[PDB]
Amino acid sequence: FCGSMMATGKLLVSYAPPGADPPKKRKEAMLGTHVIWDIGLQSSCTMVVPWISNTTYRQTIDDSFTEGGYISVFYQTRIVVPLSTPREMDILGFVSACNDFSVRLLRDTTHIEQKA
Amino acid sequence: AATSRDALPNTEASGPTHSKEIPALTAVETGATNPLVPSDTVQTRHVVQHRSRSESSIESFFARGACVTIMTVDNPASTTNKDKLFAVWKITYKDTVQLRRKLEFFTYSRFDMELTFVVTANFTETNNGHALNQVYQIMYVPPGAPVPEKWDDYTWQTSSNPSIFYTYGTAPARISVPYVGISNAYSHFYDGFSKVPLKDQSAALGDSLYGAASLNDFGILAVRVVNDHNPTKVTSKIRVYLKPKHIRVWCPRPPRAVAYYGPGVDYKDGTLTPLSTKDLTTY
Amino acid sequence: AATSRDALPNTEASGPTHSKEIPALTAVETGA
Amino acid sequence: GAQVSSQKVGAHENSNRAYGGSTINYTTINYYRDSASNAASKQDFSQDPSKFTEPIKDVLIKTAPMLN
Amino acid sequence: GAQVSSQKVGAHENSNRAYGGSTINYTTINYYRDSASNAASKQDFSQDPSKFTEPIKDVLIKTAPMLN
Amino acid sequence: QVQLQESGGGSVQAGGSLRLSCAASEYIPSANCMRWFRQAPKEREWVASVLRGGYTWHADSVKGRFTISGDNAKTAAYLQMNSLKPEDTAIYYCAYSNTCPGASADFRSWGQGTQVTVSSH
Amino acid sequence: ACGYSDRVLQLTLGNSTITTQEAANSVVAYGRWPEYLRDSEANPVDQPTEPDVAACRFYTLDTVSWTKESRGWWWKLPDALRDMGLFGQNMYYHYLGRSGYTVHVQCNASKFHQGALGVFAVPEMCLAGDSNTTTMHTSYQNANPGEKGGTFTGTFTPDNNQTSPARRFCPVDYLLGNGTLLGNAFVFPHQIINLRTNNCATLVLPYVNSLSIDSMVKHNNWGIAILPLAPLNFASESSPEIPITLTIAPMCCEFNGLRNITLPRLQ
Amino acid sequence: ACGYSDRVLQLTLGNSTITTQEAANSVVAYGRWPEYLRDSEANPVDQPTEPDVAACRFYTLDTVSWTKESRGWWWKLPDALRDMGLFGQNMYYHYLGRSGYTVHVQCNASKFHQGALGVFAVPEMCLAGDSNTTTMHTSYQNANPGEKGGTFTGTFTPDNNQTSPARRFCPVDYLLGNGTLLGNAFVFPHQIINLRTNNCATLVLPYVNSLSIDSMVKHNNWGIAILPLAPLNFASESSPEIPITLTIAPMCCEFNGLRNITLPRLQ
Repeated sequence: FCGSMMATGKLLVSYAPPGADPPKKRKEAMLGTHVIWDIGLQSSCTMVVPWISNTTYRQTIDDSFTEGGYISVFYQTRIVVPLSTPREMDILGFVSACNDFSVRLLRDTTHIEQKA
Repeated sequence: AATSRDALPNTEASGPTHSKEIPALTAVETGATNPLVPSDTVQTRHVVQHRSRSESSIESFFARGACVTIMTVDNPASTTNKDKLFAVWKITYKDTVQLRRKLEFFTYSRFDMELTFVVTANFTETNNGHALNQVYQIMYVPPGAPVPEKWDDYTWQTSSNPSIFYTYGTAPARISVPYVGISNAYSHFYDGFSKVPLKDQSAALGDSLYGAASLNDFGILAVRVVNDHNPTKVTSKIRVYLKPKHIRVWCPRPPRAVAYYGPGVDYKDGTLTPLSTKDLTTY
Repeated sequence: AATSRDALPNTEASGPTHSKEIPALTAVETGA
Repeated sequence: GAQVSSQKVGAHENSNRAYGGSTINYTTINYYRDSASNAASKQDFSQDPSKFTEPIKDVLIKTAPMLN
Repeated sequence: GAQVSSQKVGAHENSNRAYGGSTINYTTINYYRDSASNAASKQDFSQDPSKFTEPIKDVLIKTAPMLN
Repeated sequence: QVQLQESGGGSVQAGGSLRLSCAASEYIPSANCMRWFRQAPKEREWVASVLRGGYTWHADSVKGRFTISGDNAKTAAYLQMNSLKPEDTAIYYCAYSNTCPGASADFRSWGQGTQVTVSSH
Repeated sequence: ACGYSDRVLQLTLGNSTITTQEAANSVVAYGRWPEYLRDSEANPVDQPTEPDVAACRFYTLDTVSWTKESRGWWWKLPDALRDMGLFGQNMYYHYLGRSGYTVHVQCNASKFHQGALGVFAVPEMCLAGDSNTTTMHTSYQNANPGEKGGTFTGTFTPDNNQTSPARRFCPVDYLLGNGTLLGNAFVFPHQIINLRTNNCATLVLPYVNSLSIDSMVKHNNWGIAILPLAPLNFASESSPEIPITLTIAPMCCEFNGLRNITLPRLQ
Repeated sequence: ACGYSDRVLQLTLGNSTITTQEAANSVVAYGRWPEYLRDSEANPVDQPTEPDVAACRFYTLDTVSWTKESRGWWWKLPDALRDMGLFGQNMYYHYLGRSGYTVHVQCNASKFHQGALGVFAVPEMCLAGDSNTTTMHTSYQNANPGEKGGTFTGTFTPDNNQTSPARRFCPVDYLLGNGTLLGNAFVFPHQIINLRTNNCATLVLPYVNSLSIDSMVKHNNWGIAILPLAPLNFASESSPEIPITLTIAPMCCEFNGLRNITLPRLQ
C-alpha cells in the first residue's frame, strides 16, 4: 500500500481455483482462498496461492485442461482518510514462487525475435 | 519372482475320479473365470512343460517401432512468389492405424519413447541438374514456442528447442524421450471435456471437444531442408518411427473392431460390419 | 549437499491458528 | 560398471567348452546419464491374472460350487 | 579410470533383476587431456536463494513483524 | 468421391469485406490441413494455409487483411477478406491436404471455386 | 454351519443398508478396494474435505424398464450422482474430487421368466458420437445426462442436420458404443444378472484415473453399461416388463480446492 | 523482543486468513474454546457428519453503513450463515447441528474520527416483538433475516394493523431490544470498537445450549448485537460514514440425522 500514513483500510485478496464462475463480487471471492488485509504499520500483505491442480504440472500457455484459477482484489471495508489527505492512492503488486516451485521441459521463448 | 521367461507350470498326471468335487460346474454370473486345467476334466499324464510367455510380456509386445506420419517438402519453379518450403506436423500417434490399435488394448500407459527418422528424397522433372547432399533440420517445438513462419526466420536458430541435423545418406536419425506426460500416466482415452460450460456464460464460450485434453498435447515437429534453394527441385520425405520402451500399462480394454475415424472413438457409417458369414452348424 | 536433482521440500500438515504470529504481514520496503 | 546377465539359450551349438553349456552371459554398459536413453532389459516379471480372472470378494475354490 | 554414477530413474520397466530397481548406473571415461573437452556431468548443486531473496542485514523471522 | 464446396463469393466495391466458406461433403479422416487458392489469368496463386488449430499462415499480399480460421472438429475452413482490393478479384478455391503447412499448387482434385469480384470506384 | 451364503448379502454405508437374497457374490474391480489419497501420492496441497457418511451412502437413481425391445442403458460416474444430496454439493463446490463406488444393480423376476443382463463398469467409457461429418462433437449436455442416463441402440443413424447438429452419442450395442465388439466387454469388471440365478449385481469400484485427483465436473472416471445378453422372455407373453434399479454409493471421496459453487449449463 | 503484539493478529481457518494491525486482544466467551461433542455427552446415535475445512472457514456477510443516525444492528447464528457455502448446505440437509464460532467485526476510520461500538454476543438472544395486542408473535421469516440481519430502534412503535399484523421485532436500543438496560449488556461476552484504539472485535464463541445438539433451522444459539455506545463523529462534518463488516467462521461443527433437504419458507 502506497498511500499516506493517515489512510486506513481493509482489503480482500482472493484466489478461486478454476471450474466455476469467475468471481465478480466479493460474495463469491469470499468463498475461495483469501486473505483479509488490514492496512497499517506493516505496509505489505502476502497471499499464498496454494498448488491446487489436477495435473502434476500445468501448461505454460493458455490451456483449459490445465487452467489455474482466478485472483482478485476487493474492498473489505473501504479506504478512509482524514481531511487534508490525498483521497486517491496506489497499491503495487508483486509475484514470486515458493520453495516448492519447479519447471520442466526447456523450450524457446516467444518473447524475443529477430526479423530477417 | 516369476519372470517372463520362466517355464509355465507342468501338467500333473491325474487319474479317474468319482466325487463331490465339481470343477466343471461354475457360474459366470459372479464375473469370475473358472480356473480350470486339463487335469480337472480329463485324465492326464505328467508333462514337463518347457514353453514360456517371454514373447508376450508387455515390453516385448510393443518392441517394434511403427510409422506415424509422412512429412513432405517442395520446391517450385523459382521463387515466383513462394518461399514457404517447410513441413510442420502436430505430434500425435492417432494419425495411422497400426500403432494406434496396439496402444488401445489398454487405458493408460507410461513409457520412454524412442524415435527413429528415415529420410528419403528424389527428383521431379527429368533434368540434367544435380543436387548436392542435403542436410535436414528436425526441430521439436514444444507447446508454446514460436512456430516457424518463413523458411528463413528467427525461429530456426533454436536456442532452446532440441533439434536434429540429419545429413542425407547416413544411418537414420534417432533420439530418446523420457515419459513426458503431465499426468502420472498417459491417457489413451479421456471421457470428458476441457471446459465446463457455465450457465452464466455463452454456449460458445463454454464449448469444447469431447474427449480432448492437454493430457496429450505434445507439440510439433518442424522439418526443413537446411541447404539453400537449388535450381533443380528435390522432394523429401521423413518417416517417423515410434517405439515405446520401458513401458507399463493399465486397465485392459477390448480392441478396436471397426475402422478408426478421427482421433476419437467415433465410427463411420458403412464400416460397422467386422464379422463375416458362417453357419452355426458348419465347422 | 543439496543437488539439483533432489526432491523439493514436503508440505507439512497444518491446522487452524489464532495467534500473534503474523506470517502474512510484511514490508517490501526492506527489499526482502 | 558393467552389467553381466545370462542368456536363455535356445539352439545349442555342439559346444560345452565355450558355447552351448557353461552358461552364456552377455554384457551391458550404459553410456548416458538419462535413464530414458537405456535399452530395454527385457528381464521382466509376470503376475497372477487373478485381478482380472477372479475379481470376486469371496475366494474361489475350483472344486466347490461357485454359488453356495 | 572409469567413473560410474547412478541415474535417476523415471519410467521403470517391469524389471527388478536387471532394470528398474537395483540401482541403474552409467559409465563415463574421459578421453582427452584438456578438461574443456569433457562432457557436462550435470551432477550439480543447489543453493539457498537468500542472497537475493533476503539480503537484509538483520535476519528475517517470518512469523514476526518485518518492521520492529 | 471426396467433395469440397466453396461458398460466400460475390461482387463488392473496394475496401469492402467478404467471408468465404468451404465444407466437405462428409468428414475426412486424414485431411487436416486446409488451403485457399486463387487465380485470374492463367496462373494459380496460394492464398492461405490452415492446419487444425491454431497455426495459420498467410501470403505476402493477403496478410493482415485476410484471416483463416476453421473448426477443429468439422473438416471445413473459412476465409475472412477485409479491406478488399480490385487486385483481389479472382476465383477462390479450397483444397484439403495432409500435414502440409506449406503450400504448392499440387492438389489432386479441384472443387469448383467461388468468384470474388472487387469493384473499384 | 450357520448358513452363511454367497447369495445372501447385506451392505451398509452411512445411513443406508441394502439386503439381497439372490446375489452371485460380488466384484471388487481389479482387486482394489476404494481408498483415500495417500500422502506419497498426494497432489493438491490444501487440506481436503472428506464428507464421509454425508456422501458415502447409497443413492437410488431413477428406475428404468426392461422389455423385449430394450437395447441397453448407460450412465457416467460421478455424473449420475451429480444431484445426489451432499455428494452432489461437495462435488460442485470444489475444483477437484475423487471417489470410489459401490454400484448395486437390482432386477428381480420369477422362476418363470428368462433373460440375462451384462452389467459392466468401464474405466474411461468414451462413447461414439452421432455424426459422420464431425468427430468428437457430442456436447457437454448430451455427454452428461445425469441420473436418467442414456441408451444404446441397434442401428447407427448418422445425424444429417448440418445446420443444427444434435451433437449426441449414438452408441451401437454390439459395438459397446465405442467401436469394439461387445463379446469382449468381459475384460472390464462385471457381473451378469441371469434371471434363473440371481437378481442383482454388485461392483465395488476403486477410483481409477491417470491422476491422483481430478475435476469431477469435467471428467467421468467410470461408466456403467447394462446390456441384455439374452433377451427378456416370460411365459408365452409378447410384452413382458420388469424394472431395473440402480443404487450407487460413493466411497472414500475427498475434495480439494473449495470456491464458490459451479453452476453448469446442463441443457 | 521480536515485537509480538496484542494489537497485531492473524487468524487462519480452512482456506481463509484474516489479519489485523489494530486489535484489542480477543475474547474467548466464558473461557471455553469451541469443541466437538464428547462421547460422554453425546445424544443422537448415528455417525455425525463433520465438514471440517469445508464449513469451518471465514464467511463475510454483507457490509453495513454506520452514520450519525445508526441505532444498531443485529444478527442470529446460525441464521446469518444459512446461505454460506457448504456450511449452509450441511445445515439444511441435517435435522441436528451444533457449531461454535469466531466472529470478527471490522471497522476502521482515521485518527481524526471518533465513536465506539459495543459488539455483544448474547446466548439465546430473544428479541421483543412489535405488537401491544399479541405476545410472542413475530413470524419465522421476520425472526430470521439471514445475512442482512436487522436493526435496533430508538423508539417503540406498536403495530396497530390488526387486520394484517407486521409480525416483526421492534428492538429498542437502550433496552437491548429485550427489556433490559443496555448498560448491563457487558455481562455478555463482548468487545468495544473504539475508533481511537482499535479497528476490530474478535469473539470466539463456544456452542452454548441446554442440549448437546439441536435443530439449527429452528433455533439460534447466539445473537450478535452491535450498538453505538458513542456516536460517530468526524472533523466537523455533519454526515460522516464508515462501513462495518462482519466475517464469521463456524468452528467444530457437526451434524446428525441426514435426510432430504429442508426448504424453508423465508419470505
